[PDB]
Amino acid sequence: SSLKSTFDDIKKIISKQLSVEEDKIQMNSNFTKDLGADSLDLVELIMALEEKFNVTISDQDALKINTVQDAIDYIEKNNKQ
Amino acid sequence: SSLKSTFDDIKKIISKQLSVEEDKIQMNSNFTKDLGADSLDLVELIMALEEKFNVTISDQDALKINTVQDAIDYIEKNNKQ
Ligand SMILES: *OP(=O)(O)OCC(C)(C)[C@@H](O)C(=O)NCCC(=O)NCCS
Ligand SMILES: *OP(=O)(O)OCC(C)(C)[C@@H](O)C(=O)NCCC(=O)NCCS
Repeated sequence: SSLKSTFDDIKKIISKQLSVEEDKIQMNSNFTKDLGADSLDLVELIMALEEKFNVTISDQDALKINTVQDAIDYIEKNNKQ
Repeated sequence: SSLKSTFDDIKKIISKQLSVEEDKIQMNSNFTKDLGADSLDLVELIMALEEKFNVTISDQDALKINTVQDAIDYIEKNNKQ
């Protein structure tokens, strides 16, 4: 998919799973440091992304997802084998 | 402690637990993204820091330790109650 639609939905998801304001979400926003996600929020987020984009984010790959950009970069790469 | 001695030892530890070159470690180095630490390397690192500086890094606080600077900033803050 073109990034625009992809970023639109991720933003909508992140704002739904963490209950922060949609417009306070930016490419460089850190999930744990800037958005205040805890252990359980992360699990819920990674799974929300896994269902919307129908991907699988292995625990190895989740270690490298710190920012929204990381989320987008991964989704775009590991959706097409 | 003054940061210099603290940074000296952390560098020595990170280089020991991850087997990367000491000089390739910088303040902004990401543990999982730049240094290639896996799940088990992280556990071993957090515990190595916990024994050298005799602190306790709760799982809540470990979520916010992405870079070497984060490691240093935390150690310096949460060592003096
Ligand atoms: O909050 P907590 O320490 O109980 O749990 C944190 C972890 C990283 C174990 C969970 O959030 C978890 O396993 N989530 C699924 C995979 C990740 O989110 N991994 C991110 C590692 S920073
Ligand atoms: O590599 P893995 O998914 O099996 O485990 C990753 C976690 C984050 C569960 C461990 O590295 C772990 O719990 N380590 C102790 C606390 C942390 O390192 N937390 C960092 C969260 S990114």
